[PDB]
Amino acid sequence: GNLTGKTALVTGASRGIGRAIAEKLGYAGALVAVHYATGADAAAEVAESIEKDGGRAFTVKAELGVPGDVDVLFEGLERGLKERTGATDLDILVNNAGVMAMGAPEEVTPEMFDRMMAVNAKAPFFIVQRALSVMPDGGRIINVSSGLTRVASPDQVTYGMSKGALEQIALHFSRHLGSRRITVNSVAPGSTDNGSALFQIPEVRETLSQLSTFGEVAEPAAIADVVAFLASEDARWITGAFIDASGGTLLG
Amino acid sequence: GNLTGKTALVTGASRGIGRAIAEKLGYAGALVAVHYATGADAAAEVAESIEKDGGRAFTVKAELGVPGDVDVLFEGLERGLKERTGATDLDILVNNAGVMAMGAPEEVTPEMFDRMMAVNAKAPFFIVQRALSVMPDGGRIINVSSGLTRVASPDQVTYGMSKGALEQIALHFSRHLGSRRITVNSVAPGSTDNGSALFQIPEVRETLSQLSTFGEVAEPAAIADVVAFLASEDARWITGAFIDASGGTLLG
Amino acid sequence: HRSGNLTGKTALVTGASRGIGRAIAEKLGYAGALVAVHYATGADAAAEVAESIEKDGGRAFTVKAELGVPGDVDVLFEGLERGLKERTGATDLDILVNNAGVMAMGAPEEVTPEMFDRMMAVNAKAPFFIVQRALSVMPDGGRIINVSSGLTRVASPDQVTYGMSKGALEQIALHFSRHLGSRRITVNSVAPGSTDNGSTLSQLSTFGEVAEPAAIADVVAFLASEDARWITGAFIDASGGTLLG
Amino acid sequence: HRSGNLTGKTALVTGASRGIGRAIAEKLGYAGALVAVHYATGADAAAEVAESIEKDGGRAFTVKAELGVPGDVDVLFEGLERGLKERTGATDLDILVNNAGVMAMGAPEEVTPEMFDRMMAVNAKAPFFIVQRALSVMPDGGRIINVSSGLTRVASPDQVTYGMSKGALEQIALHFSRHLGSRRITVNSVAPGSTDNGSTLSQLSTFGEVAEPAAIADVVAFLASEDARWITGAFIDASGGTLLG
Ligand SMILES: NC(=O)c1ccc[n+]([C@@H]2O[C@H](COP(=O)([O-])OP(=O)(O)OC[C@H]3O[C@@H](n4cnc5c(N)ncnc54)[C@H](OP(=O)(O)O)[C@@H]3O)[C@@H](O)[C@H]2O)c1
Ligand SMILES: NC(=O)c1ccc[n+]([C@@H]2O[C@H](COP(=O)([O-])OP(=O)(O)OC[C@H]3O[C@@H](n4cnc5c(N)ncnc54)[C@H](OP(=O)(O)O)[C@@H]3O)[C@@H](O)[C@H]2O)c1
Ligand SMILES: NC(=O)c1ccc[n+]([C@@H]2O[C@H](COP(=O)([O-])OP(=O)(O)OC[C@H]3O[C@@H](n4cnc5c(N)ncnc54)[C@H](OP(=O)(O)O)[C@@H]3O)[C@@H](O)[C@H]2O)c1
Ligand SMILES: NC(=O)c1ccc[n+]([C@@H]2O[C@H](COP(=O)([O-])OP(=O)(O)OC[C@H]3O[C@@H](n4cnc5c(N)ncnc54)[C@H](OP(=O)(O)O)[C@@H]3O)[C@@H](O)[C@H]2O)c1
Ligand SMILES: C[C@]1(O)CC(=O)c2c(cc(O)c3c2C(=O)c2cccc(O)c2C3=O)C1
Ligand SMILES: C[C@]1(O)CC(=O)c2c(cc(O)c3c2C(=O)c2cccc(O)c2C3=O)C1
Ligand SMILES: C[C@]1(O)CC(=O)c2c(cc(O)c3c2C(=O)c2cccc(O)c2C3=O)C1
Ligand SMILES: C[C@]1(O)CC(=O)c2c(cc(O)c3c2C(=O)c2cccc(O)c2C3=O)C1
Repeated sequence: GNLTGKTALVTGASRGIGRAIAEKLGYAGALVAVHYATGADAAAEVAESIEKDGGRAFTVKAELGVPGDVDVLFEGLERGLKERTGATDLDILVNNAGVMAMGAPEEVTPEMFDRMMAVNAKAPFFIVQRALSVMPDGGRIINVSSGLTRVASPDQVTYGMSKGALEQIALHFSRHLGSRRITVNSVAPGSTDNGSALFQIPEVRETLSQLSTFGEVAEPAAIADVVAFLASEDARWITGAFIDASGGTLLG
Repeated sequence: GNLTGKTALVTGASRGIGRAIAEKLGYAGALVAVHYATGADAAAEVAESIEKDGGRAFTVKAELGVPGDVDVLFEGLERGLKERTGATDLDILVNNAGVMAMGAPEEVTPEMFDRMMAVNAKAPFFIVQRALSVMPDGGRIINVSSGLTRVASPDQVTYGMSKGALEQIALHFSRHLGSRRITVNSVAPGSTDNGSALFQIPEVRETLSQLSTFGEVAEPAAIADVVAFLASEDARWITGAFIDASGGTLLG
Repeated sequence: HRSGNLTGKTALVTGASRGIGRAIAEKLGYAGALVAVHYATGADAAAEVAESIEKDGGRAFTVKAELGVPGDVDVLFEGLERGLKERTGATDLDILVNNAGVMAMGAPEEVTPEMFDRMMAVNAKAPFFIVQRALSVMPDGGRIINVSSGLTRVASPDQVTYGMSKGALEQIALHFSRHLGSRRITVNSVAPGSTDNGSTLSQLSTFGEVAEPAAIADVVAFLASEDARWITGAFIDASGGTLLG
Repeated sequence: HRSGNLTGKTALVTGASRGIGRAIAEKLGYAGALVAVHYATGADAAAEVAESIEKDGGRAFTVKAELGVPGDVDVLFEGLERGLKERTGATDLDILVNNAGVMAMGAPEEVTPEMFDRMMAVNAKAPFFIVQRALSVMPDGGRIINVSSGLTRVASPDQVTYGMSKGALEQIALHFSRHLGSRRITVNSVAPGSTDNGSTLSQLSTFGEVAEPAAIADVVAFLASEDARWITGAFIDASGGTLLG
């Protein structure tokens, strides 16, 4: 219970890595806002499983990448935190929600690009901007990046660009927020089983396993344990940092 | 005349670093498309000075960051290259055009963000995408980044994000384009006198000089000489690389 | 006997008599590891640490070895393998923390070949051979952590040899992580910024303080735990935002 | 006498008898620099390079020095400072290229303390002291370039000591660039990928070839020219897209 008394927002917490992060933070004693876009039943399962194991949670619906998305998010977040704790204080922020798309660089449209950049970099920036008014000293901001910012992959170039824009938040905000003692950091998972049918195809799973020096794709729990650490007092002297959680995928 | 027979596009070539790059490429014997948005007289001065010194140039008007911008750009580029050389071949691409904005991270609007990302990352990506159909083997793509991708500066965070998205192009496209022997690279200038009134204020110029290990802001020619090198056969074994041209500003 | 997440594991922390190494030792011991507290000549300090760990219910002992002299690794592992047998009946080493090291300022014009050999001998060479030797006694799931320095990222003319040595050290995490990947040994570098070991520099951290050794120990303890199982070959910045340009 | 952009400058290229160093020498000489072609024991190769440069209208001579043994730097600068006086009447050294180095594969379990000392002695130590000594005879606007390796970026277990040495070398560009900034000496690292020096590896470059020594020389010649005046402290990737993950 090292996060006892703390509050946390995890975006994209209805499934995958975000679900795992939400479960781990919850288990550590934080009140967790489990955020989602359209996965309402899934978000409620994640919220229940935190409570089931002795913690505290609720869900917040906000479709990111459209106008007024952050407003919707923080209206639901701050209301939920008020009614439950008596304040709007947000101690921990995990920008996890993300979209992925594969395709030849030749076939990328401007619509695809805007969507990618809107969800993966723009929303996170404005979520941080909005979080600054309600985040107490000693707060934590963690952005879930991708190892593809260090590994060339033409089929994922626009995704890559969007994550490279995301990583800049940690660098520039950690300087802004130093005297508030708010740490801002990027976690880069490698290929991670997010429970979607793609990781069931044995040939595809073989290929992705090869990329880690461990010979496996990651379980979401493995990323979640790194995020839990960054959220704790134990990671207080880490800020503006790129954390390689790819299982040795970035070895060249 | 080591670029004799080559063709080149420099975006944002009406002034500043782009003007300098255009002048240096021209001098080396390349036909240069001097690109601009609204600086028509300035672009024509740059085109004349290349001709004046014995080279070949024309200007192309394209306002970037709006729909159909790339179409406008490449309709003018390819027509100009056809009428002058008999082909639409583009040997060299310099994504230079850029917008800069300073302000507290708290005061950034979504409009400001879209503009920043649209001009500084999106346009460059689609310019590259469009350039691939007309670029011969042995071609060159050079993106002008910024040292602020390695130096925290809260007042320039959105600018930073946009350049971090830009740097990803070199990483992912250099893998895509390896077998065509097209090199893709990022140049990061530090603070550079772009001939704008800001570098006239002696207190501001003092501050910016301090940041280089040389104790000076850069002349645009100094960046241009690096770009000329990357454009040549001499830089043929450099691809997917981040070139620090900041005059020792990135030393920590 | 106080139980925690490292209950069952053995650990070697080089240079655990004072400073960062002491904090790492205290921290790993507190998490349940049996901790070999290594030292060159601070036996009194080392015993005080070993005693500190055993008082709070952990388990520890001290090992004497001067590093960067011929025979250094032999003497070190003689004492360690002995202590571990005594206490466990096995030579198994689950956790290796290469923390011991030397620091020296001075104009780069005045650096001598002797000064150079000293720096490399302690800061890079001994760490390599300590790792080489540990492989024979390290079980799968083990942990190797090399305490580097943020000075490999920040230019400091008066500390060029020291930087050189730490840059050589950082390469151990890169190349070994590939080597040990199938044996599940994670190999990482942790880079502290300015830290009050006890002996202007505060202006370097974004926080405007020098670190306390506990702030650094907390990162090392993390890397040593199962929670850090998917981090290997990494450079972990623990400088408190000193590498921000 | 064939004139170019380095007309007026003197240069030292360590290990210029064969391989990358030969290409650098030929290239700097062709650009007008008076080139000291250094070697350990390949005097025939070195003369052939020196002759090659003088035939094409440049200027050169050879210098004998075994590196990584006591006295190495003295012997080196004895020969250089002599050659330069003879030809110019001054000891001025405008350009220093630390290219000489040793390579060795082998299981990391079989690396010996002797093998380690050899690697560091040649690849990092001598380069440091060659730089230290050159400062006394290098005019403002000078150039220092250290030939590193992309192996500092790509994990290779069988080349851990070599990587270590090059990582130590890379630190020279970081710390000296700050030191020399006001004297306008640029200090850079250039990192080749797999290069055919003449003695599967092709699959590493995005181009699917091993480099020719000329491809690397072309980057070094650039760094040595005024065109590279605003690049210092940099790591220059010349691996032909080998560091792409
Ligand atoms: N999976 C990997 O291999 C991998 C590797 C490296 C990094 N990452 C990063 O890790 C993060 C999580 O990805 P994942 O694979 O674990 O999950 P995956 O199933 O996509 O799940 C994505 C989550 O983000 C939410 N989301 C998507 N678009 C949204 C939007 N426009 N507005 C609000 N929420 C939105 C989804 O909510 P709903 O359920 O409501 O649709 C869902 O909870 C992403 O940032 C991804 O880039 C993933
Ligand atoms: N200056 C520095 O200190 C510095 C440092 C590091 C990196 N950089 C980068 O270097 C590049 C050049 O900047 P600078 O300071 O030299 O020039 P600065 O005067 O802004 O000039 C910018 C150029 O980009 C063009 N441009 C701007 N917006 C455009 C748009 N929306 N569509 C088409 N063209 C547009 C401008 O054309 P018009 O004349 O038609 O308006 C102008 O030629 C930028 O990418 C900048 O980020 C600059
Ligand atoms: N201090 C900083 O600001 C800072 C910042 C970044 C990184 N670091 C690194 O953090 C590590 C610990 O730093 P520290 O400041 O805590 O150092 P410290 O206070 O000087 O203590 C160094 C430890 O190393 C041992 N040691 C020194 N030379 C040795 C040798 N030749 N053979 C065996 N042991 C030797 C000492 O043992 P004895 O008690 O017997 O002498 C002592 O336990 C070092 O590697 C240092 O490079 C320090
Ligand atoms: N080859 C690659 O694929 C590759 C890739 C990346 C980086 N590099 C680096 O590129 C540089 C040159 O590589 P290369 O492949 O061209 O090497 P090379 O073919 O083996 O030649 C090495 C040069 O170093 C000299 N040398 C060796 N040991 C010496 C010593 N102890 N003292 C003085 N000189 C010594 C040799 O002189 P003698 O003729 O008298 O023996 C020779 O001129 C090296 O630093 C290497 O690490 C090479
Ligand atoms: C889950 C997925 O559909 C599969 C995938 O292709 C991927 C995706 C997102 C990612 O961030 C990565 C990867 C990835 O492999 C992959 C492989 C190797 C290293 C990586 O960092 C990654 C990724 O970061 C989208
Ligand atoms: C020309 C300007 O109005 C002035 C400026 O603030 C700046 C601008 C753009 C930049 O890319 C940089 C810098 C910069 O200082 C500066 C200072 C120190 C290191 C840098 O890389 C930079 C920049 O890259 C906008
Ligand atoms: C304790 C000390 O005498 C002080 C010091 O100079 C230092 C020392 C060791 C270090 O590892 C660092 C630094 C350091 O400043 C310093 C300043 C700014 C960033 C750093 O990473 C460091 C260091 O890593 C030796
Ligand atoms: C000539 C050689 O015996 C071959 C070799 O193993 C190598 C050698 C020196 C090097 O610097 C490299 C490499 C290298 O592959 C290699 C493979 C992939 C990336 C690299 O940067 C490298 C190297 O830098 C020694």
